[PDB]
Amino acid sequence: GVCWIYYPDGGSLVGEVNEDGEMTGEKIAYVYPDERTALYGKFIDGEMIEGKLATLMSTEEGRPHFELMPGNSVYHFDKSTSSCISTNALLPDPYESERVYVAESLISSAGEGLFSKVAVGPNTVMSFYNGVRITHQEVDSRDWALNGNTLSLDEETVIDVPEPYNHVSKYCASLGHKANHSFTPNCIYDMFVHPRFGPIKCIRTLRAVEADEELTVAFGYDHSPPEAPEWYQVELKAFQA
Amino acid sequence: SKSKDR
Ligand SMILES: Nc1ncnc2c1ncn2[C@@H]1O[C@H](CSCC[C@H](N)C(=O)O)[C@@H](O)[C@H]1O
Repeated sequence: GVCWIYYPDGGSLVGEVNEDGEMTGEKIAYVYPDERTALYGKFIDGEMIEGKLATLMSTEEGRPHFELMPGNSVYHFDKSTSSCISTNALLPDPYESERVYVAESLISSAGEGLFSKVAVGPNTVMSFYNGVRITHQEVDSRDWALNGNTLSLDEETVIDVPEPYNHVSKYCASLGHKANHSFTPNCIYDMFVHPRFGPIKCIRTLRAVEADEELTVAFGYDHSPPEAPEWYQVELKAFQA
Repeated sequence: SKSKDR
């Protein structure tokens, strides 16, 4: 009796369920959307207690067979709060680290950007947008200078990567806040349920992307409330024209 | 409104 339970984003939990049909055991895995990278070990009712990095090597009769990676690379469920971004700010996501890197943006005066490490097809999850969880009230009350990295999650929650966590030397557990804006983007923000970060958003490709291509997303600020930083207002004029 | 993707 092996069960696979998929999230709408393509990640899954897999293992033998307990008596009560819960994902509880010492041999449960979260499998990322590549259907190959996994976090394997102790879960309780689908929550990751101790997941070790693994590669899904094959399935036999539906049952996944994993090989553990070397290192003592372990992860656990660690949802951010209003004040804490991560228990391990410097521990990278292992799926994201194989797919993207941060470098100088090709967009003029845009600072750093996020780039593809390898060629990927359409609909590929590339990066995760984790951050602290604050209210729309807090965000909407403060200056644009403090709102460079704020991403609406839902009606009650905004995800932010505030200073000094906007620098990779201080935070690199996720890198989605590094993707720059484009009115002609190659990626979108999409909902994602992550075993370490909880419910967040990810960056997903719209189309095939080449290695070393800059990943961009449409930030989606209200154009007719435009409520936006000045650099975006400028770019909006150019795009429309 | 002072956030992305609302
Ligand atoms: N298309 C664009 N044009 C100009 N600046 C941009 C841009 N997209 C993003 N930015 C810049 O990036 C910030 C959003 S955060 C994106 C990552 C950032 N470039 C960094 O180095 O950490 C904005 O405040 C703006 O300064």
